[PDB]
Amino acid sequence: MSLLYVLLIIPIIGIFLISTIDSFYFFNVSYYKKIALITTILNLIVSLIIYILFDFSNNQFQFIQENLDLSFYDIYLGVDGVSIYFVLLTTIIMPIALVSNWNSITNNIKSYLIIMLLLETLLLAVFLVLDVLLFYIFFESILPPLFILIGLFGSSNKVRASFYIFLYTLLGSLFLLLSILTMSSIVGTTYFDVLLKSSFEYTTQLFLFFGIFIAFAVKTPVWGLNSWLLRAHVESPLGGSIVLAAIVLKLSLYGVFRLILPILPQASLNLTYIVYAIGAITVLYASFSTLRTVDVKELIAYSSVAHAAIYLMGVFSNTIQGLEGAILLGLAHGFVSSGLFICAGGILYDRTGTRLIYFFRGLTQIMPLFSLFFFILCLGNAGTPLTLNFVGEFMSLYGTLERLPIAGMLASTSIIFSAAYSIYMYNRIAFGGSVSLYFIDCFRDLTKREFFILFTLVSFTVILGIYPSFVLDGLHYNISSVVYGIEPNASYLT
Amino acid sequence: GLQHYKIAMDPALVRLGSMISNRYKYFRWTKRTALVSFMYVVVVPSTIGYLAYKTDGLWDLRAKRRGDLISER
Amino acid sequence: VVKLTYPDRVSYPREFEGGLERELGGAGAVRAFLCLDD
Amino acid sequence: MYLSIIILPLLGSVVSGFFGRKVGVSGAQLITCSSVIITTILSIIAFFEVGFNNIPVTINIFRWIDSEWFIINWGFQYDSLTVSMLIPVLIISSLVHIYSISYMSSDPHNQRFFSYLSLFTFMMIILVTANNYLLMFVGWEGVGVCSYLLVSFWFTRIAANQSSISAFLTNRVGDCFLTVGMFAILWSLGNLDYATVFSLAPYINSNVVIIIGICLLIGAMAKSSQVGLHVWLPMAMEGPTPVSALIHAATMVTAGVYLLMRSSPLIEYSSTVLLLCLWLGAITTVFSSLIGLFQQDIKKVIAYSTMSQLGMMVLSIGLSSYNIALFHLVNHAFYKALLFLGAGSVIHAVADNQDFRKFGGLISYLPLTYSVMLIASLSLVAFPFMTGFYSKDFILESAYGQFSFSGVAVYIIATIGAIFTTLYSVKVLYLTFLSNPNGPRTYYRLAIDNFFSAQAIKSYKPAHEGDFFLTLPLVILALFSIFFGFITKDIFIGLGSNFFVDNSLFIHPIHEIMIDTEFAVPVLFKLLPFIFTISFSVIALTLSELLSELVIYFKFSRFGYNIFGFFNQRFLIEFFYNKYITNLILNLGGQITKILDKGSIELFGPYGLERGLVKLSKNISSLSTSHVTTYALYILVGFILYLIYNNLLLDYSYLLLIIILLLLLMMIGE
Amino acid sequence: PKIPYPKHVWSPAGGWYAQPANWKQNTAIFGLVIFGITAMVWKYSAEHEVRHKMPEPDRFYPSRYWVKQIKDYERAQKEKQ
Amino acid sequence: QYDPPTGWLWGVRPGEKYQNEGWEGPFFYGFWGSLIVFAIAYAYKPDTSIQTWALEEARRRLEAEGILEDPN
Amino acid sequence: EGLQKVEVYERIKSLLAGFDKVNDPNNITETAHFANDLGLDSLDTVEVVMAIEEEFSIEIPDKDADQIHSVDKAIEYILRQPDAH
Amino acid sequence: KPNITGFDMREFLRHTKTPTYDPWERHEAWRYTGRFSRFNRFKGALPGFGIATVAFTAYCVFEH
Amino acid sequence: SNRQAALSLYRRALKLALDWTVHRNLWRGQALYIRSLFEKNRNVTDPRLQRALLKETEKLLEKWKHPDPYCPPTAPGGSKYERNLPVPNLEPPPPLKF
Ligand SMILES: *P(=O)(O)OCC(C)(C)[C@H](O)C(=O)NCCC(=O)NCCSC(=O)CCCCCCCCCCCCC
Ligand SMILES: CCCCCCCCCCCCO[C@@H]1O[C@H](CO)[C@@H](O[C@H]2O[C@H](CO)[C@@H](O)[C@H](O)[C@H]2O)[C@H](O)[C@H]1O
Ligand SMILES: CCCCCCCCCCCCO[C@@H]1O[C@H](CO)[C@@H](O[C@H]2O[C@H](CO)[C@@H](O)[C@H](O)[C@H]2O)[C@H](O)[C@H]1O
Ligand SMILES: CCCCCCCCCCCCO[C@@H]1O[C@H](CO)[C@@H](O[C@H]2O[C@H](CO)[C@@H](O)[C@H](O)[C@H]2O)[C@H](O)[C@H]1O
Ligand SMILES: CCCCCCCCCCCCO[C@@H]1O[C@H](CO)[C@@H](O[C@H]2O[C@H](CO)[C@@H](O)[C@H](O)[C@H]2O)[C@H](O)[C@H]1O
Repeated sequence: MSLLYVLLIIPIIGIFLISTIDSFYFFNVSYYKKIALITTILNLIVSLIIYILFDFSNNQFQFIQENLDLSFYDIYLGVDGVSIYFVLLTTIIMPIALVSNWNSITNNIKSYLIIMLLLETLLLAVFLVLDVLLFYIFFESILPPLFILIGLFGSSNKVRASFYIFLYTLLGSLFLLLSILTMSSIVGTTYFDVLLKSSFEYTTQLFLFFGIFIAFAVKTPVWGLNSWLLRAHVESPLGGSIVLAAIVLKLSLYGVFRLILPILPQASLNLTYIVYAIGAITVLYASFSTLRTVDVKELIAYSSVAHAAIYLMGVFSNTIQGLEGAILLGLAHGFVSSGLFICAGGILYDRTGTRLIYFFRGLTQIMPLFSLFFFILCLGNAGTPLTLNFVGEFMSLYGTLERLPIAGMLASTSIIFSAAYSIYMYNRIAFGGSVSLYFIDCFRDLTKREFFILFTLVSFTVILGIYPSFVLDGLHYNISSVVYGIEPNASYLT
Repeated sequence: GLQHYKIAMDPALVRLGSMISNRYKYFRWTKRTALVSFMYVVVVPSTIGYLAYKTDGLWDLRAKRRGDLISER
Repeated sequence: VVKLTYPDRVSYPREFEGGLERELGGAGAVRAFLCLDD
Repeated sequence: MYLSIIILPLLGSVVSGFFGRKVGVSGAQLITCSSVIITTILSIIAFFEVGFNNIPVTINIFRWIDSEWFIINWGFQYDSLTVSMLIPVLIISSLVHIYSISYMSSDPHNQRFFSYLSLFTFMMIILVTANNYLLMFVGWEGVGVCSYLLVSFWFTRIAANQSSISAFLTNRVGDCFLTVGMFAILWSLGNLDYATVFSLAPYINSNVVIIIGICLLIGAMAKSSQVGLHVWLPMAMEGPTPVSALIHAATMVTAGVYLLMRSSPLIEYSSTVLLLCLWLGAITTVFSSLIGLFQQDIKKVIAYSTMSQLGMMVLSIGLSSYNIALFHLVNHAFYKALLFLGAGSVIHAVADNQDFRKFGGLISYLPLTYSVMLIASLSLVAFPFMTGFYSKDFILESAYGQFSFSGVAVYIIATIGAIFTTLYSVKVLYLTFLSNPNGPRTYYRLAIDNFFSAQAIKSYKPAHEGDFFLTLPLVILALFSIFFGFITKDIFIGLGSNFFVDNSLFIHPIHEIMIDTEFAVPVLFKLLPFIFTISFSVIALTLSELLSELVIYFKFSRFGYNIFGFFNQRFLIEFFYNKYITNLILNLGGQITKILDKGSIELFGPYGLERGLVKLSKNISSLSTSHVTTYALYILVGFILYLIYNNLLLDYSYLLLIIILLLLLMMIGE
Repeated sequence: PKIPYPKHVWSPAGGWYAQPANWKQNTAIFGLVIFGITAMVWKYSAEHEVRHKMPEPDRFYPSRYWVKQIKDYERAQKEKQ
Repeated sequence: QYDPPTGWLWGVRPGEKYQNEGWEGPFFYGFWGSLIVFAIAYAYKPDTSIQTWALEEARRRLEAEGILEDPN
Repeated sequence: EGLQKVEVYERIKSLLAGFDKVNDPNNITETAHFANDLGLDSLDTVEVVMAIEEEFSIEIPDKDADQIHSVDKAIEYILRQPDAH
Repeated sequence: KPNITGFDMREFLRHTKTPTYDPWERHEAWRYTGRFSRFNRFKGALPGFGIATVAFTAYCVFEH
Repeated sequence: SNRQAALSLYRRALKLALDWTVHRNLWRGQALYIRSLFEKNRNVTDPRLQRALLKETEKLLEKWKHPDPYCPPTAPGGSKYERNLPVPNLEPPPPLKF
């Protein structure tokens, strides 16, 4: 078998072992939790093996398997530079997502581990599939496990939060399905190699655009359609929050490099001013209302909306720099949003049972290790240099300015507004006076568990900020394939 | 779930946080809420979108030197 | 009040041999004063 | 060696911050101070290396950002302008470190403080040694993060947390415009390296240079605290005094000036920005000279004095004499640091009181401090033959030396701004040392007079001078404040000096005004600032000492009541910023959250579809009464509607109207 | 007078008045590792600094003694007649 | 009069020791161990980037011009 | 370490001694009363507490200033303040 | 026209002087005497001037 | 009521005098004048006029208020206020595991 199918079977094998260990011993929950964690590490070791062998300048899909047997629906796995880093991000997060929530679950622990081990397979598949209906199949197979993750292990407003995520994601994704079905009808298959050769008529493209963008606008999400995230992320367990922000919010970002940039170019060009108008508005409104949010975990969720808008305008720039910056800002968001969710949902909520910023003040005085990491993750949310978040924003913002200058000029105001809320949240929890008086007893500082996942996430954010060429050298040639345009003296060569 | 440390939960702040959470259940359509909603959701995006269309492809700065014009169109 | 009563320049602009046009970037670059109007 | 100047302050910061427990207060102080002393010595050598020999030094380590047409390296260039900046940056950083051992001795957290000091020095080195605009931006942001960390050092105090928000966010506004300006450079030339941008500058579209120059200038207001974005600099006086001596009055404030001086080979090709630089400079000098004369805090006055000198350098930049602005920049960081370290010394002696209204006498109690601050105040007013004489007085005669309306205008404006500088210099030196004691006897009760019987062993505390780690910096900076201007006047002023002939400071032959400033300017205007300083100083001394009633008459008149409160409240710029910009943004956030996100977006969305559909579904579900007689009638009804539709050839749209009518009829109750 | 503080709080920077009794030994050890680290970056500088103009033979320029580009130049220039 | 250094790292009081919760084994040996082994392997990964390929051709075109000197 | 009773008393004794509205410098003790022992008006005592406020560089709120009607009550208040010089 | 309070600002400024009699006169007399007399405050306002003036005259007499 | 109120206004009007007149000698003459104006009204009894003279004083304290009144350094509004505020809870954390 191939090496991309080993990525999928290992999390499935872990599901089987958790389900059968009680049949060999009444077994401890600690034994269930070591199985799930060792299983996620092995997937991460395979994924690092794949990256060692990967060819950074190859236009053919790699690590494929000769099917040679065709059915109505068949799984085709391959890897290109555009997808390798999304796979790696999924395989670094899932181990931390389990470790972060190691003590906080308490009840239904096997069910919790099985859903995450199942989510890892489904989110890994969505990057590995070489068809657009298979992309849709896994881009939407994650909705039943996430409905039950929030309902079983979520917070107080969990029932409504889980109904919002499922119904919005189901509704938005059913307009994508209509567009995909139309392309398959006109071409006869959704396999990428055959679909990317095909050129659609402008009118077909302009209606295929209306339907892929409606799906992506709901799943980005844009400002007037972001209600599900404000509920889903907050009421979700800590581990579910880490997956939904770092990995699920990136499915729409990676879906533009497949469903829009290569097959609907004329539509993307003539409609970019609509995208940029929306993206600009969701940069401003999201940021203004992130300043006045009183739930800390919902202040981290709102921050994600503003960042997704910068990377959405980057994917619509028709520029090499804004396209690579969009992937860098999505990788950067994956580490930093994970840390800020760990701080809000996994350290404060663990010690106080509250998420209201009214109750927190002067936390640096009694918890100096938490405040150090919390400061670094707030600076990265603010796009400070020396973090990968700055590189992605700069390249995403430059391609936005080069495409349509005015919108990138409004979008550049994210430098003042992301800074505003990030420091304001920081000064109100870590600083802002002496330790609050609402704390009856003293709180312990970071545990060796809390410290080492925060340190690991910060380490990826800073090291990749210094030397982004670790990710940039892989995307160059493959990004080169999604640009639409010619130059008058460089084209049509004889 | 896990026992948390003791917090002097202020009844006033707890009911305020409850108020913010259930607030939508009481939104009405008034002359005022429509005016704010129409401004934010229609007018500002339509103004930003209109300028986006009018200035689209209007300027390019690459390699433009003296004697050349920034304006493409 | 300054715009009403402020001095005129007291010395003629300083004149360069050839306008230094080579040393300032060639014909395609701005140069210094060279036997022009004032 | 060159890359070791960069590395040493960084290592001392890491030991003091992440390993303070192992080294302790003493070990942190020793490693932090010694590393920056060593770096200072290596930098004095590099001045002889690079500048006196005209040998620029280039070192590239690895690439930072690699894309199409974008190649930005972790690379460093040492030229004449780089080593010129490094000397005040590293001399003042070294001395403030040594100073801070005495000033912050009683504070609990010394390792964290000294770590932030070394972190600031590292970032300031990165800002002046970079090859490109994007690595210079790392130092720019880094210095901002370090100023936030040092303004908010005492996090328990809320005032400090407000003032650090001001410093952080008012500098992010400048950062937005530099980011736009660097985008313009990449968009026009393809790379933002200095050699690239300056080699190609003479040929770029003249309007493209306008866009870059304006963006570079707007970013320069925030850091150089020019009038448009200056509100943060006086609030940064919340942090401890040694922070205000290095970061807020001798190094970070100058970065905006360095940005324009470095970008001289580019902004020289746009005279439009040069007028804006010039008028920007003249406004800030009178804007801040007037404010400082009506302040009651000593630190607030010395913070508003710094912004009056930063306005002087920006005036010189727009005057197109960059060597003059660089000369003022280096000379100012010696005597502005002196006045702050001297003010910090009197705050230490008088029980942390910072108000002039409670200081008096003290001249006999703090003799060294008074003389040293007299050293600093004479160069601040540019008394003849002081260090500040050769820098500030050449900016004035160069403004009149450019025989233009704008130049004569700024000469008049700046001369008036100099008058108010002399006024608040007397205020500081008179009310703190020369006036009758205005504070409690505790600062002035000695043991030579017996006020006690059974407690003679302790409890006098009579405003004494500090120890060796405090006085030593003050003596050294005094010697600089007397002689450094003379000893370096040729390196910077010169007449045809070739110190910056590696294109570090490019003046275009069209903008040269040096020869007219030497010969054309009349002796009256050349000498005019001197008479004003000597005349006002004596006038303000009499009105403060001999005739003290007259100022009471002015402030007790309704005219002077408004004029005193207008300048004390800093032109009400803080007032209009909170009320119409800061609070406006917080209302806008609330309206979006309350009326849109939690309002109409849920009403014209999931919540309105929920409550609408549940109402509809209850009505249709109430048609089902389990009566066979009524169900039979329904089948006939649904039969006839099918017969009418497929026999009357009705337009299909007529059907859809029926369904929408029917559905909305079940939407209405009763 | 020193502030009362909680003694269970662990900080990497020491906390409120932290000086160990081994402070001198630890400070000595950190000094050597600083000296060793700064010795590697120096040898990097010597082999990677780039100059487009060499110094004069009799003119004070202490870089002459450790940078390879200059040392290659001055040794080559020390071969004539 | 500096105070003794204090505090409980990981919240472990001066009496007892850190108790291994369970995650520590795999996370230190497997998660981090894989990254060091990935880091050492990445050094010997051959460079298949487009630029190392494009620089060498670009030099051979500019060497055919006075812009870049050729070793031949 | 902090303020002592003898130190605060010597300073307030010299404060009231230099005030011409006290009936006699002799009968100013630690337990002296402003109204009758020292014979001070309702406004002279307000001036007195202002002088005490100046001496120790502290602030006396209106709630606390009304309580200060004797020397001993003043001595206690200054020692109840960890902010006096 | 006059306010109910006896406050007049013209009369207020008239009393902005050193009063002839003051109940607090002796409590404040230390701030204008001794180290704080007019001469003592400005005795050393120019620290090095006296030493420098005579020293500079010694250098100034170089004709002989 | 109506007494500590008039004594608060007496202390307040003496602080506003020292705030505008920085020199203590000069404020001393001003201080004797404001006393004379309180001592001129020590026989007002009826509350109709008693409270009018407090209401009109409060106007003159606002009319002549200082833009930056003096605050002692450790006082609220002062420079060293809340500078190294101690933790309000020095007891070790209760023994809970997270
Ligand atoms: P003792 O108990 O004997 O007396 C205390 C008082 C006076 C409170 C008595 O109890 C009493 O008689 N109460 C009645 C109070 C009353 O109605 N009148 C007393 C005077 S109140 C007042 O304000 C008088 C006028 C003062 C005007 C000057 C003050 C304001 C000046 C402006 C500000 C300062 C200059 C810038
Ligand atoms: C398409 C459908 C949606 C798919 C979404 C993914 C759902 C995944 C669910 C995981 C499988 C069910 O998980 C199952 O939970 C039940 C809880 O009653 C456990 O069952 C046991 O739980 C605990 C274990 O101590 C016992 O107290 C309880 O008495 C017993 O029933 C099973 O051992 C576990 O395997
Ligand atoms: C960095 C982000 C922003 C970059 C994108 C914005 C660039 C803005 C460029 C503005 C100038 C564009 O190009 C400019 O257009 C104006 C008209 O508007 C024209 O301006 C022209 O006006 C008159 C006629 O009225 C002409 O006689 C004159 O020669 C010229 O000044 C020129 O064509 C050019 O000077
Ligand atoms: C673009 C427009 C929108 C796209 C589609 C999105 C539609 C989302 C609609 C979801 C509506 C909410 O769905 C409904 O929420 C209520 C909560 O109020 C839930 O009700 C539940 O929560 C309440 C909260 O008090 C509890 O008493 C109890 O757990 C249960 O009754 C319902 O079980 C759920 O069906
Ligand atoms: C950025 C915006 C994106 C929007 C995307 C599409 C969102 C869904 C569109 C339709 C939403 C439903 O819209 C909603 O429908 C129901 C109809 O019963 C109404 O709901 C309400 O009607 C009236 C208020 O007018 C109430 O008295 C009644 O109790 C309630 O049913 C609301 O008047 C309407 O706001």
